Amino acid sequence: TSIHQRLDRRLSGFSLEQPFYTSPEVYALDLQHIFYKQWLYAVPVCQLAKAGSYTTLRVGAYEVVIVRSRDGEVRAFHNSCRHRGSLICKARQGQVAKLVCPYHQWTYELDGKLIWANDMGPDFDASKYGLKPVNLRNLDGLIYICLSDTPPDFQTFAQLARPYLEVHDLKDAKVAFTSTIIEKGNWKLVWENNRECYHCSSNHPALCRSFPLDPEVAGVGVSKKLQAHFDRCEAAGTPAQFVLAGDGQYRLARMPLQEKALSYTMDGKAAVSRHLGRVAPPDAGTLLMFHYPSTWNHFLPDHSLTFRVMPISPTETEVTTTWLVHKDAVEGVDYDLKRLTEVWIATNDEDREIVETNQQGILSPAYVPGPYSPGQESGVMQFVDWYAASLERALAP
Amino acid sequence: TSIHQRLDRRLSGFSLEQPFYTSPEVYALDLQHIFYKQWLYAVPVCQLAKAGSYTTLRVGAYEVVIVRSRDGEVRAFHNSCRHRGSLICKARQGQVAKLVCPYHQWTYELDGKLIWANDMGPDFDASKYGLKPVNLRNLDGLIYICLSDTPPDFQTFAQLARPYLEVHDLKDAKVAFTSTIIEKGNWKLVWENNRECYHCSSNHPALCRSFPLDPEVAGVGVSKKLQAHFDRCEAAGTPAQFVLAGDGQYRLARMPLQEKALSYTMDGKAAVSRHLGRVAPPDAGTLLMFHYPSTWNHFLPDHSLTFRVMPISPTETEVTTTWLVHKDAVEGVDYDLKRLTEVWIATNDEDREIVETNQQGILSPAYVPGPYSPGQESGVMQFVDWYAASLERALAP
Amino acid sequence: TSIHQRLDRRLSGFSLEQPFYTSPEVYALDLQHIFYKQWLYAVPVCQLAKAGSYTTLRVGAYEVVIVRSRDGEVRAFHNSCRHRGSLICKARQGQVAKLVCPYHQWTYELDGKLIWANDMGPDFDASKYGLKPVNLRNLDGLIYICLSDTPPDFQTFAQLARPYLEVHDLKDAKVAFTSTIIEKGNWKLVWENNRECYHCSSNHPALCRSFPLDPEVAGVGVSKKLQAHFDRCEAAGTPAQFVLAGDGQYRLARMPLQEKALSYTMDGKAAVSRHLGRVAPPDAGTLLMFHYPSTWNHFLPDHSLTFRVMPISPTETEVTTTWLVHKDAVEGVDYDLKRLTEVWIATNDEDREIVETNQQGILSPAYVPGPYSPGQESGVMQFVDWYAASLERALAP
Ligand code: PRO
Ligand code: PRO
Ligand code: PRO
Ligand code: FES
Ligand code: FES
Ligand code: FES
Ligand SMILES: [Fe+3]
Ligand SMILES: [Fe+3]
Ligand SMILES: [Fe+3]
Repeated sequence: TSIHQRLDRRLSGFSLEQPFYTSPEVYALDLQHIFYKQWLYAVPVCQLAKAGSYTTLRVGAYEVVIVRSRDGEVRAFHNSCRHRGSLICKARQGQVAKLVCPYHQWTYELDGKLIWANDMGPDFDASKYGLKPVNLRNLDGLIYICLSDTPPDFQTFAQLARPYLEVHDLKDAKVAFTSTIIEKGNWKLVWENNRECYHCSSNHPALCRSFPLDPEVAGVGVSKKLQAHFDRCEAAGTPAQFVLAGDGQYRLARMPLQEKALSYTMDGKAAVSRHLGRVAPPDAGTLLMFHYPSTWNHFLPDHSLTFRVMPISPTETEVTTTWLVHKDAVEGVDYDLKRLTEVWIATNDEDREIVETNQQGILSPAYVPGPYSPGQESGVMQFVDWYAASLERALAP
Repeated sequence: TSIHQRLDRRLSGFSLEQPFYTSPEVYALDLQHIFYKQWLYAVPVCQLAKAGSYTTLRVGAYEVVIVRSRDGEVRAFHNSCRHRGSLICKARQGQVAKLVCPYHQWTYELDGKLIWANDMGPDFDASKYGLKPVNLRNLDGLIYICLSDTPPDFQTFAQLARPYLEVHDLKDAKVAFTSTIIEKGNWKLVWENNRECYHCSSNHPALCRSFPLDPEVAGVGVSKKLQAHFDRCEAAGTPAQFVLAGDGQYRLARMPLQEKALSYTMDGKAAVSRHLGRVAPPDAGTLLMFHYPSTWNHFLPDHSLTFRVMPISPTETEVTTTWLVHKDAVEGVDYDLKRLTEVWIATNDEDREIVETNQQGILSPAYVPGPYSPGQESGVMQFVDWYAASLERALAP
Repeated sequence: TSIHQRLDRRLSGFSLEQPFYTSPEVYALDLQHIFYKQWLYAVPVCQLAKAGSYTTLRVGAYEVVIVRSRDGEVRAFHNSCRHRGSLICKARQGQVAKLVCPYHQWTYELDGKLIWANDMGPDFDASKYGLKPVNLRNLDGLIYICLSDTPPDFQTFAQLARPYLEVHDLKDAKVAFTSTIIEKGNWKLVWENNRECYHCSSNHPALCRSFPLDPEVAGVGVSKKLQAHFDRCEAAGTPAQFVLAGDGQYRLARMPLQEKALSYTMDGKAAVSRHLGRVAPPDAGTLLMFHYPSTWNHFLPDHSLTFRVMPISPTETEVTTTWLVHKDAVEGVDYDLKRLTEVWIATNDEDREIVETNQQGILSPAYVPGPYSPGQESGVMQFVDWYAASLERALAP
């Protein structure tokens, strides 16, 4: 049975046939046609504070390095020396004056240009051997990248998102904490787990203290209560109302939290007393933003969290959660690290366990697609449709 | 060279060509056509003492859960939720009132029926989404399962075995100890090592204290001495005589132990003073039972041992040894754990080492089939014939 | 794209296209057509001091055992029992009277002949089941082996090398220390790193104390200074001048060390005060010898080092460094272990890091061949040409 036959018979209301989650062949397609073609969230721009600042990340097999150039611009490059291929930047992050390959010291300017290569002979044209660039966008303090030489349109999304994101002043953030975990499940299982709160009341004690179980929230017809919340927000100049991509790729919405909760904390109060951004009112709740296939996000009035999904192998996915707070917020004074992070560290561990347990069942040959819940899992259906549709376009001659 | 060509030129008196032991392609065939089609030993029924008792096990990629239902029946099921596939029972064993998937709490009755699924909408037919059953037989206190929807005939074997097994009262046993090890050799190498005692006098000091080296014993024309033993047994009402399957799949025989030995112990005396079953005479020796591809077994007058062979990968096999004793036998009083187990724990470690060393040599491209010993390894020849024959039937259009 | 197309478009002055370094398909070809067909360095003969001495090693999947026979001859054999395939010698090295398989004790004489096999029946012809021999050459105290039944010509190389090697009296050495490491890079990346000192001044602080950075040295038109050194050597009866194989497979040359340095030590003085061999003058420098695909070597006046390259997987290579000193040299008296070894232990660690970092960049799909330095990396070009040419001959119908 071919991939085309599997996609042809796929019905929208059901989880995917086994190979989509477990086969190396579908993983190769997901990499080639999804992760290698769409725009991807990489890191907050505040990680590249000073010029010479760099951060590295792997995308599938690609080795990418992101650096802040001399001119103040942020640029991305393939982290592979044009000489014999070596990684140039081995550390996760750092600062340098120049990009100097540790092998033979071919030296690049922070804009990728090869400015010195020892003893290469008279016929060497350095202009042909600068670092290969990687398409990059700055989404209001959040760095996105695209590995395709023919990137899809980012602008529609950026323009739609700017109003919602700019009120968080992400450019003025610092990273208060980063958590990187590996979940032993296909990247799609990670997203499907993320696009429903069908599993929340049983699996997320801490999260449920502040994050609503309403399917309307964590999922994908605006109710009265919700529109009322949108209104308080927007009356205060804080964009809030539902926005969904034409093609399902992204969604933004500022949702209310559980009664009285202001933030993702055990007591429900703000985690940080010096807010990141100018969100109003204090109880504006959480701006949810997703953008397939790479990222979901929770921007709160006091602090923000980005999540980055990166594929490791058919049955492994790296999830990186970044807590953003105001750059002048002081740990121990303006916030407490444990108190800031504990809820989502626990929620993440609980999701990992769940995803991995899901994956283990799926690996049984007895596993067959099952029906998603119309009322609790329409967001899951929504993601799978976007996924299949994307896969089909890419596979079309 | 195809599998059909390899099987076509195979001569019975020789070990198999390399790929049978080391290739992923033969492993896939062994799983599909052997482990997924034949009956397999799973666990003693005494592990499912109370209703709501369950135990889980993996067979190849299949995730199986075995549970004792409300009606006192023992049933097996695919351990994959009909919603989105998750394992329902994560622990190795436990008790529950209901099968409740930890993901979204789809809840099943202990007979597999879906009795509650949250918010699935009016068009949801729970009768279509009960757990998938797994064929199950109870062989006189030993649970066997078959992953095929068209199971082979178990009854011929069961009827032949009942007389030999029933005198052990396995229904009244408890598990005194379980040992699970992984041997780094193809599952067939584990069986070939098991079907001869050609290697015993050099590799098994402890075992050799009580278990005879006679090829007639551990192997596959009844001598005088042996028939005499069969006779003492059967004169005492204890079935003993050789039984071999028409097609070689199974064999039963109650063999004498080394002079004076009554059990698998360092001193040769009984391990347990409260016997499991009603075997007579005291020196009835050991009932050997094998059933390809899953199990060999030693039932003694005082206690019994089952062994379960499960494939992990082309070059890994899980062997699970279960010591059964009478349910009222008291550890520290009626038997001593170390004394009960030490012989076969050591024998198992020694076999693991041997199998792994065998496998390592076999992985050399220089390895070619070699001649089995007619007198010491006819049981090995017997197993390989059953194996090849099984493979050929399954491959026949 | 086929291997033939990749080889067809390959230009000599560039590093290889990705799959040569990372694909399982090229790894299978390298094993089949290179490592399994060419002569390979195994161990110094002094490791087989006494009769019954043996040493074992893996070559790709092949399991080889090398033993010193009763007649004083050194022979090699496939380390797989002719019965059911088991390794016969499990230890890395040892002594035995006979080769006795630990499984069923089939017993071989040290020349491979099967002299005893228990109970194999009247139709058993032991003459058909002796250990399979492995072609073996003794290169003046260095044991080489060839896994092909139709070995290439070793004699041209041996005759060319004898004059250079014999003055080191390798037959009179002992192993003072062995270091085995795994580098996470393709075996070709290990060689390319070895065939240039383009990376030396930045990566090898210790080595650079005594080993010259002149490309003429570590690389592949004899300058005045160098010929002068050749002359001092050969005037003293010590062969020194450049020898390169017709087909690029091997090279020998006795190069001068850094000003005043006599050996690979932190202080530059001799490591051992009792010299191995009769090299003269004291500052004769280092005899470099390479032989693709298995070995590079540094023979100094006081002691010698062999390096053995063996493939582990597409992206892993085992490098084994052996320090040879005179058999009567006494540790703690005639040399200090740390002082003898520290330079090349560090150099090796530094190379491992470099190779692994090279490999990591290469695994990016963005990696493309790049230009080798004509003046610093002609030795690299030389190795890659030998490699491609070898691969092409072997692939020719
Ligand atoms: O339970 C969680 O953690 C995520 C939040 C959005 C939907 N599910
Ligand atoms: O040696 C052993 O442990 C097994 C027992 C039956 C044949 N070989
Ligand atoms: O740097 C090193 O260690 C090796 C020596 C020969 C060429 N490169
Ligand atoms: S690989 Fe970067 S300088 Fe050689
Ligand atoms: S997977 Fe079992 S309830 Fe959703
Ligand atoms: S495998 Fe060597 S004696 Fe049986
Ligand atoms: Fe969750
Ligand atoms: Fe055994
Ligand atoms: Fe080096």
